Amino acid sequence: RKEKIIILGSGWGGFNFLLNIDFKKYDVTLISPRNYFTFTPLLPCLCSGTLSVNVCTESIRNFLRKKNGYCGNYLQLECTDVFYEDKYINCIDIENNKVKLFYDYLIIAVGAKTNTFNINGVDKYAYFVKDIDDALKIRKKFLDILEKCTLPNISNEEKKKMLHVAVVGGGPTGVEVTAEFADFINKEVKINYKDIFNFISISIIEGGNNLLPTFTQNISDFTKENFHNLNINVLTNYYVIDVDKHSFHIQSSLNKNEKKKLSYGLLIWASGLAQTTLIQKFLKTIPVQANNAILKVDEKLRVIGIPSNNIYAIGDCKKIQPKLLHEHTNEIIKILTGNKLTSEALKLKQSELTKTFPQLSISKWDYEKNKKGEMTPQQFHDYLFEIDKNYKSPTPTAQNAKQEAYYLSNVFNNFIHTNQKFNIPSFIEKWKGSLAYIGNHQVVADLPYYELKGGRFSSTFWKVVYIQLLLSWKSRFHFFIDFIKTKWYGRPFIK
Amino acid sequence: RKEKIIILGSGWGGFNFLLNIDFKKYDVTLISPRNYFTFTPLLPCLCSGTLSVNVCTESIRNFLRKKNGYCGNYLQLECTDVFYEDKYINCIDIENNKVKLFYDYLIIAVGAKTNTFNINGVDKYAYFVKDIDDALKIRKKFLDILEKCTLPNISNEEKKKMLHVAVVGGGPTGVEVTAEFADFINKEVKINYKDIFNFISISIIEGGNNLLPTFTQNISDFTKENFHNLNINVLTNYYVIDVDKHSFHIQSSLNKNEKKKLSYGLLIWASGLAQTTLIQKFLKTIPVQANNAILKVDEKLRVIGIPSNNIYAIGDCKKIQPKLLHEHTNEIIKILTGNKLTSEALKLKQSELTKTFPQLSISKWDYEKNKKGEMTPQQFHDYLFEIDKNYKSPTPTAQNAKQEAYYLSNVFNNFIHTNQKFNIPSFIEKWKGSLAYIGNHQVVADLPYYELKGGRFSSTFWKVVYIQLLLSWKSRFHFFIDFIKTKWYGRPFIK
Ligand SMILES: Cc1cc2nc3c(=O)[nH]c(=O)nc-3n(C[C@H](O)[C@H](O)[C@H](O)COP(=O)(O)OP(=O)(O)OC[C@H]3O[C@@H](n4cnc5c(N)ncnc54)[C@H](O)[C@@H]3O)c2cc1C
Ligand SMILES: Cc1cc2nc3c(=O)[nH]c(=O)nc-3n(C[C@H](O)[C@H](O)[C@H](O)COP(=O)(O)OP(=O)(O)OC[C@H]3O[C@@H](n4cnc5c(N)ncnc54)[C@H](O)[C@@H]3O)c2cc1C
Ligand SMILES: Cc1c(-c2ccc(Cc3ccc(OC(F)(F)F)cc3)cc2)[nH]c2cccc(F)c2c1=O
Ligand SMILES: Cc1c(-c2ccc(Cc3ccc(OC(F)(F)F)cc3)cc2)[nH]c2cccc(F)c2c1=O
Ligand SMILES: Cc1c(-c2ccc(Cc3ccc(OC(F)(F)F)cc3)cc2)[nH]c2cccc(F)c2c1=O
Ligand SMILES: Cc1c(-c2ccc(Cc3ccc(OC(F)(F)F)cc3)cc2)[nH]c2cccc(F)c2c1=O
Ligand SMILES: COCCOCCOCCOc1ccc(C(C)(C)CC(C)(C)C)cc1
Ligand SMILES: COCCOCCOCCOc1ccc(C(C)(C)CC(C)(C)C)cc1
Ligand SMILES: COCCOCCOCCOc1ccc(C(C)(C)CC(C)(C)C)cc1
Ligand SMILES: COCCOCCOCCOc1ccc(C(C)(C)CC(C)(C)C)cc1
Ligand SMILES: [Mg+2]
Ligand SMILES: [Mg+2]
Ligand SMILES: [Mg+2]
Ligand SMILES: [Mg+2]
Ligand SMILES: [Mg+2]
Ligand SMILES: [Mg+2]
Ligand SMILES: [Mg+2]
Ligand SMILES: [Mg+2]
Repeated sequence: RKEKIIILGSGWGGFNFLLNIDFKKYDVTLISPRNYFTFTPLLPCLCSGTLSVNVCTESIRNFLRKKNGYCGNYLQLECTDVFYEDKYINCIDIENNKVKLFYDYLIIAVGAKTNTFNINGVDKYAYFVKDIDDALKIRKKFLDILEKCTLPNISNEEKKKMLHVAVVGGGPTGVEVTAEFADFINKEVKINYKDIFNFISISIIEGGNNLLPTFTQNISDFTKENFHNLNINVLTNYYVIDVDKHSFHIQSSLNKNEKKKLSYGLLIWASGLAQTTLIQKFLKTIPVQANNAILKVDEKLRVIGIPSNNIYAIGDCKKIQPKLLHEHTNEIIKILTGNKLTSEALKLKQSELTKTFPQLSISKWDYEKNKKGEMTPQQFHDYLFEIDKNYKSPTPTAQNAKQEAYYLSNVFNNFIHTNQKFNIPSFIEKWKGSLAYIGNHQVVADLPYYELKGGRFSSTFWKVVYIQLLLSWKSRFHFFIDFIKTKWYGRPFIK
Repeated sequence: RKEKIIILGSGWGGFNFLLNIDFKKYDVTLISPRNYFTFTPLLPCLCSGTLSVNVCTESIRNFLRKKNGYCGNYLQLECTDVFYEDKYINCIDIENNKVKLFYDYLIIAVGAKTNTFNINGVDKYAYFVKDIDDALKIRKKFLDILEKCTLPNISNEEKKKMLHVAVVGGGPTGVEVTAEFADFINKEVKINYKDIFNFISISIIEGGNNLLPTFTQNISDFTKENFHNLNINVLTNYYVIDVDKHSFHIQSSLNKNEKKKLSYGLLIWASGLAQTTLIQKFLKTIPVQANNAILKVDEKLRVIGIPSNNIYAIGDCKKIQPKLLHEHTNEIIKILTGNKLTSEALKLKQSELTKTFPQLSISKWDYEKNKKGEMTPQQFHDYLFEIDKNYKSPTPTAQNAKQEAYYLSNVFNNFIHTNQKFNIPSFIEKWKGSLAYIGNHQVVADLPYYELKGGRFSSTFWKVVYIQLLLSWKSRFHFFIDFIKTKWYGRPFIK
């Protein structure tokens, strides 16, 4: 008669929650239509065949039996509805049979889905890069085109059109997918398809001026330079406005009147999140959240507007709306001991108060750039209000989904139904840095305190980092073997 | 201006011909809708996940550039018609575009296709085991059923029906597929799906009394016994007469009035060859062969009824009809040493005459069991006629397709258009033995001079043999890694 936790989703949030939740203390069931976890950062490597599926996945059932002897459960179902008042969910199986399941706690970790921005033709003609199947269909399509263009029944003009790969999105995924194809094209493809090599082209399309815009400006410049040197067409300051079967249209970001029509053989849509239908439907059943576009949780990751406080959400499907500083001005004033309401006084209690208000974190509020002398209570109120307003929810990353999962599973293991049940601290994420592979052995990294901008050892750095991020020795084994395989025998052409 | 050889098929015949044909001497194009070679003997290992696709395939384009600097070509096309008088073929691409190609020599190696014996429902409901895609669909279906039966919305009786795997055919493929699933079920499946393990069953269905009927009787008995000990249902002396969506019917071979209806979740059809449509159509355009069921070639592998003798066929798509001894009686009599026509006299010239008549081979004619005293010329004629009649074409195996490919490519390299062009010997195959994996570490082997019947080292023997039969170091690399992988981390569930 253990308390029942249902986890929705087998992704970065759901799977890492499963990995850490105590199966002895709780009865845990994970529910997802996907019976494996996907190591998403390595998906671009799958498009070119640099790494294989064994590196990029984990089967959920392999992690249901922990060392202590207590077990979790897994069900291959898609959740369609949540009924928070009666504490059950409705699911369907692959045959649309309905399943009803009761819970004591619900962890919503259903992620997000691809977003076409309703641009005509994108869903019909473009390839997304969101999961294992996506990457493999992309790889297979490219391989198919190479074989098709080796046939005698096609002209050089038609080849140039068919062998043009266009990647839409200048963020890390678009960049890495482009880099991986450029390497593949320049190495194995050049060797095995020498007669059509010269007709192959790649373009990357990005609305802003910078590839990798969330990295540093020096990294962006170096990335565009590396792409130029690789003869990739860098179409920064352009965005897609229409997609047809054999061509698409782009629009200048600098001149609204300038458009271009481009022929293509493979169109890859590397960008865009939208909310799952489950989340859209769930929102409308919570009065307080009825017209939200995204699920809001509080600073403890509890879904807002649930009287029972027994539904949580983590990862890409949620945004945090923390307890407001300015609704607790007087309490905070008393807490301040340096009696003189200054920003420095507040910062002096920031260790204690961040346990309640994550927006006070030095990672969330720049105290040095927002210093304030002595304030009246009303002015202090207004200041707290600015800190509230400034709070940024965790970015939609694997990094944050993983940290939230560990935080929350630890809360269930060591705080809930124990004498620390009222000492639960708020969630505050830690940025660990970002990495990107940008072609021809060059890796860039934007880390706390370091930037990496290519060089002979940058690819070594990437391997050292990722082998430690993999979640099993099996995957690490494959990670190592795949690089040996690729070095000695090259990328595979089997499709 | 080099002479053009077109090879049809990328299989055991076609690919091994490609591996050995001199690209300097000829202009070689291989044509096949499959741009990889399939190492068919390891396909059962793929069904259970014991080995991966990288062990079982070779990409054709990897072998087009030989060390000399001379190259072959490959085109992804399906051949639809041969026009032997005008020395060209018609092909289609994957989009049904027609391609016309001329040749100086044509090597037909298109193999065979699956045969349902027109039994109602097998093409609709059964899974075949002939190529990479077949094996993977079988694996995926089995994995899908396991997940479906873990759902709460299904009774135990429905589970027993759904988790029944039936394999039709008691030859090596059927036996090996059954053994691989039995191992998978008893190991990884038992561990990951403990709650439904007890509902899983496997049956193998075979018309004759023996599993592995082409092996020795001791091997057949040991195999049936090993299957019993693994609680596999061995349905020898039964054959399938009808297949429906959820059940099939079998018929006793020993009592025509006894039938049984059996429920099943996965039905695997491991047996049956039929001729390709291409061969069926080609036959009707050759007057002398117009009503044949299979393509006949002479002792030098030349298709019969082609005035230009420039079409050859090898592998499963052909049968050899050698030059008849009895149509050359007087010539043979003169060749014989002494004046007395005895079977021993014939056997004394058997080395020389076997270069012309493969049916005189000691591997084809038992001289000791057909000893003959002094014969009159007419009696000798009748004796020769018996040898002609006794000749058996090479069995449809990878071993024979490979040997035919090496024989014929060597004929092109070293006999055709050289001063040995009239010293071309007939094709005579060499039996090297057979191997089968029969479950729970047990390997059997029927070899010249040895039989292997399981034991601790039989699996080691299997590995030693197969790693030497693989056609590249890449595949051998994967062969070794896969066994390490499977030992340390188990077979994968990713699908
Ligand atoms: C190509 C690519 C590269 C990336 N690289 C990085 C990187 O380098 N660094 C980084 O920090 N982040 C990276 N990310 C981001 C990271 O993948 C996401 O932020 C992360 O997936 C979020 O985790 P999640 O658990 O919220 O969603 P997901 O990991 O997507 O998991 C969602 C799960 O919910 C399941 N699900 C969906 N609907 C339902 C339903 N109705 N009922 C039950 N289950 C359902 C899905 O099958 C899936 O298992 C990358 C993403 C992509 C696509
Ligand atoms: C599961 C399994 C296990 C086996 N195990 C063994 C074993 O242990 N030992 C053994 O000796 N034999 C074994 N065999 C038999 C062996 O696979 C066959 O005898 C062998 O494949 C015959 O070689 P082939 O070249 O004639 O045909 P295949 O190897 O089948 O090749 C035929 C090729 O022709 C291509 N093709 C088909 N139609 C056309 C067309 N119209 N135009 C152009 N190309 C075309 C096909 O795509 C294929 O590439 C096994 C077979 C199977 C199915
Ligand atoms: C091995 C291999 C494959 C692969 C595996 C299995 C198949 C199965 C398959 C399915 C259908 C087929 O019918 C048809 F002929 F139609 F394609 C053929 C094969 C195809 C490709 N992908 C990879 C993808 C990324 C990186 C990799 F390292 C690999 C890799 O190393
Ligand atoms: C090594 C290396 C490679 C790689 C693979 C193929 C090539 C092929 C290639 C590219 C450019 C070429 O023109 C030339 F070399 F002339 F510049 C020629 C071949 C180059 C690099 N990918 C990686 C991808 C991700 C993470 C990594 F750690 C690596 C990595 O460590
Ligand atoms: C790794 C791996 C796989 C495998 C590879 C790629 C996929 C790709 C895939 C395609 C579609 C998907 O969407 C869906 F989930 F819907 F199926 C998911 C994955 C699936 C399985 N087969 C194997 C088969 C035999 C032996 C093996 F060792 C493997 C193996 O080691
Ligand atoms: C080793 C080995 C195996 C193998 C794989 C899994 C098991 C799992 C297993 C099966 C039955 C079990 O209950 C019992 F032990 F009772 F039999 C327990 C585990 C057993 C053998 N297949 C092979 C397949 C082909 C070629 C080979 F060379 C091997 C081989 O060398
Ligand atoms: C785990 O979340 C998945 C997100 O993957 C993003 C890749 O970014 C990696 C940067 O984060 C780090 C930081 C430090 C490290 C350690 C300390 C483990 C490795 C080291 C020594 C290379 C810095 C690893 C990864
Ligand atoms: C069962 O748990 C597996 C998941 O482990 C999660 C934490 O892993 C962090 C450490 O991971 C590694 C990975 C590789 C290595 C090796 C041995 C390859 C050495 C290295 C990374 C220093 C080069 C060391 C530690
Ligand atoms: C030639 O490839 C055709 C496919 O054959 C697959 C079945 O193999 C059956 C075994 O026949 C052989 C072939 C070679 C060998 C060698 C000589 C390579 C192995 C050895 C040294 C262990 C006896 C043994 C048995
Ligand atoms: C480029 O060559 C690839 C094709 O090779 C065909 C001929 O191969 C026959 C010998 O093959 C092997 C395979 C493995 C080995 C090793 C080194 C693994 C030793 C072994 C088989 C004795 C265990 C030796 C010879
Ligand atoms: Mg998740
Ligand atoms: Mg995931
Ligand atoms: Mg998501
Ligand atoms: Mg989520
Ligand atoms: Mg062939
Ligand atoms: Mg083959
Ligand atoms: Mg065949
Ligand atoms: Mg053939």
